[PDB]
Order: sequence, then structure tokens, then C-alpha cells
Amino acid sequence: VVRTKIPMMNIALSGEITGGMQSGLLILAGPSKSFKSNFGLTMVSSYMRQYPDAVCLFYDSEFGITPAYLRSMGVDPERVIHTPVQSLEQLRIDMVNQLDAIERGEKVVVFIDSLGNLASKMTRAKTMKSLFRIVTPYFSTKNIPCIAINHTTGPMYSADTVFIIGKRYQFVLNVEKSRTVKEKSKFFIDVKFDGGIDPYSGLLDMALELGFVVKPKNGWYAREFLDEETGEMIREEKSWRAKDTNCTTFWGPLFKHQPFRDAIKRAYQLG
Amino acid sequence: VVRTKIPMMNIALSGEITGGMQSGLLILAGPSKSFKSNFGLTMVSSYMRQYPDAVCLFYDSEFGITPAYLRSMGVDPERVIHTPVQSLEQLRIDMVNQLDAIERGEKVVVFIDSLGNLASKTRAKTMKSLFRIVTPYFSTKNIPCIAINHTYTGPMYSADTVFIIGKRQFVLNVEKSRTVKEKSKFFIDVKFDGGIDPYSGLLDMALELGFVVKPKNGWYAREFLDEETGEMIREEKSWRAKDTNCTTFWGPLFKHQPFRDAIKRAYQLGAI
Repeated sequence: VVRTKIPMMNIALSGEITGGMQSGLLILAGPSKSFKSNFGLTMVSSYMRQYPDAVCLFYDSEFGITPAYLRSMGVDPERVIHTPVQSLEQLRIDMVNQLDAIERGEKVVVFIDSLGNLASKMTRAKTMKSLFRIVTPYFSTKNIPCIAINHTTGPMYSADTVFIIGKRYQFVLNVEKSRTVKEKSKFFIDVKFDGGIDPYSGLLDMALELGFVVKPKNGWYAREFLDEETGEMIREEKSWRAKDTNCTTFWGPLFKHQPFRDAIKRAYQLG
Repeated sequence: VVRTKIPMMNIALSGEITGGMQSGLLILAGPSKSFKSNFGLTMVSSYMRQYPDAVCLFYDSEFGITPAYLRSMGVDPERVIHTPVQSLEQLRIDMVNQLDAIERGEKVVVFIDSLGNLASKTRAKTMKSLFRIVTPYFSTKNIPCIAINHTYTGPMYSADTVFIIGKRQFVLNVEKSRTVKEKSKFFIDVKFDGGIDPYSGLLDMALELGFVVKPKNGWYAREFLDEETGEMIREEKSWRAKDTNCTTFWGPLFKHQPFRDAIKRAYQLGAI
């Protein structure tokens, strides 16, 4: 299990609060300036923190991510193998050579920033499709994740997972394709004006849908917990404003409440 | 006024919880990979947020801070005038030229990434002149300048404000300042996720000032001053450290004038 710091991301990835990223190709797609490559980097960073052992193969065609940017996202640049790329053909040739030099068990995350601005060498959609069909088996055989950014039967159905990200500050992530999560699930991702990626994103809304948080007064919020013995939802005594909920004293008891975790899996996780 | 989201850094800058950056040359110094430029970007970002008006004059000798990096720190790259520099001479030239072109009232923040890798064309003497050359513009035109200087009569005494940043989590030493006592130490944390913690140091400082105590080990309680009895009154509940990084914890303290005052007294130069 490789989970991130954002419980809403873990859900989008695995269907559960306690889940995380899988091996395979994940495409993060959407208009540019929606924080896609930051979400990508959060994932790379989590992988590299879980495995001090790991390296990141970083195929770069944008040149916006530098050592300083990586450090601020908590990625060690010393463990990043940087390959600038100017075409899909070159992307394919270099990925295949490196994926082939890797053994099952080695920790390696692939991050591609970005697919949509690479020339084949018109025939772009075709070449992109066959790049995916060529690299995806390696991801699965060698058991590694690959996160690809793509600024907006199609090529992206050769991927294992597709997130489409849009503007609702506030982002909506739409699960277009997944092995683990119901297609078309919508998750809310907040990015603060300081460019800060809220780890409490979407929790309060979701808990409100799932019943585990209610609203005694307008703009006030209360938790409700299922008592196994009496089959009733028991409110807490206390009432919170929305801003006081972004804290572990608020979320911690719910995250620990199995019914909350189960209501999330049942709402989102596949088969 | 221009405060930031990290109170500890509003205290380092101005000696109080409610203050922030002022006009002048601020140097951020210390070993590279200490989060100086993030720390610097945080201020550039608050300045530009408070003044949707403002432009950033970005003097760049490192090329580590790209448009994307800027956006992720909340600076709009469209409002950034980017100037590559390869020497102090060249940097002096462009700064004087662009500083000169500005009328008072125009909002401008200067960010220099960085100073220590620039050849002159006696490096330290060339540096001191540049400062003595540029700093009158900052005061006249009322603009802040944040300059990064990596460590691998000194010129730094020609700055208005010097922060030395090192690893303790980092410690910020105020080496020179108009507003806070010299040698003040502040704790800045950066979490595993590259997260610039806005609760940096507040716990240590409150423990120092006596507004937080430890009932048992690993537990923390707030104390408030009953200003009529002069007594320090504990709150009912205790909290582990991790429960404290929340507005529900710090908020009633930030509202409590005795806590605000204890902070000025420990950090703000008395004569303000």
C-alpha cells in the first residue's frame, strides 16, 4: 500500500481512505493550470518516501519542474533520473530501454510531464495509443506506477486509470477510468491561495452525503457515530464551524470509525 | 501592512503576531537546501496577494524557480518580470535601471535568487557597494526586496534585515533587524511533503512564554491570564502535540491580548 497525505486522493485512487496508488498507468488530464503536475508530484513524493530505495524516472518535456520545485514537493532530486524528451518516438525508445533494465521488486515510479505537447517524431493520437500499449505491460509485469500529465476507443483508454481535473482554488476530479473505483465518481480537491493542497479536501461534503456529519444550524456542523449495539446515530454534543473541522481532532474519530470507512468503500470502491 | 500565513514568520519580520514585511533589503542567508527561496516566495506571494496591483522584479541567477514553481507557491507568473543575471555588475545595472523607472505608490517586490554565485564582472566588497547603491531606492520608493544568499564590515551589514537559516525543522536567527531583537531564534518547520508548516514554532514559543504548559509528558494545556487576579488559568482539556495544529487551539490564544503582548516583549525592539 502506497497512500498519499490527502484522504480524498487515496479514495479516488483505491476506493478507500486507507488505500493508495497502484502499479499501472495513471493519466492526469485537464486544462493546464489545474495543479495536475502537483498532484502528480505529491504521488511521486509519497512513493519515494515510502521507499527510500526508490528512483523516479522523470520524462520531461515542459521543463517546469526543477530540483528546487521537487524539494519543495518533498522529492529528492538525487533520486530523480531526468530525461528531457522532444517526441513520442524518443519517449518510447527511452522508456522501453529503462523499463527493460528494471527488475520486478525494484522500486521505481515513472512521471511524465507532459504527453500532449510531444510531436510523433497529425499522427499524434495513433502514436500516443501505441506508446501506451507498448509501455503498460512493463508497468504491470515490473509492478510499478506511472503518472502521466496530459494538458487538454481513444488513446487514454489504454491507461489503467484516468483522472480528468477541472475548475469547480477548487478542483473537481472526475474518475474516467479505473480498476478500483466507480467510473464518474467526482472528488473535490482544494488548493489554497498560497498554492497549498488541502489534505482535508472534500471530507466534509462526503461525510455529509454519507450521513456521518449533519447540520444542526446553518453554517454549523456536527458529527454522528453509529453505535453497534443500539443501531442509532448518536450526535456529538459539540457544534463546529466549517473551518474548525480541518483538524485531526475532528477527522481522527471518524477515520477510526469502521462504519465511516465502510460507507466510503460501498459508495466508491469496485466489486 | 503585508503579513503572511505563518505567524512565526510575521514575528521574525516585525516582532509581533499581527505584523509582517516592510520596505527594505531583507537577506535570507544560510546553506542551500534550507528552504530559503520558499520562505522568500511565501513573502513575495503574500505581497502580490495583498496588492493584485503589484509586480515582482525577479533577478535570477539560479534558474530553479519557473512559472510552474511560482504558481505552486501562489505567485502569478504573469506579474513577474524575470531578469537573468550573470554578475553583480550586471545585477547592479538592471536593478538601478528598473528601480529608477518606478514612481512612489507603485507596488513592487524584488526577489533575488541568488547573490552568492555571481562573479563581480573583491566579490564581498562589490557586494557591499551594490547594497549601499540599491537600498536608498527601497526606502525612497517603499518597496521590499528579498535576496537569497547561500553560504558555501561584512556586506550583510549593509542590508536592512538579515535572517540566517540553518537546520536545527530549521532555525531562523535574526542577525540584523530594524524591528526585532538581534539573535532572536525562531523555529520553522517543513514537513516530509515539502509542507511549510503555518504552526511552525508556536508550541515552543508558547511554552517559553508560559501560555502553554505540559500537565504530564506528551500532553499540552493552554493557560490564560485572568487579568484581574493576575492568575494563569489552565483550560480543562489536554492535547497531544498533533491536536494543537488547528485554529481551535491557537485561535483563543491569538485573541488573548496577554499572549500577543508576551510575544512583543520577547521579540519586538522595545523602542517601538
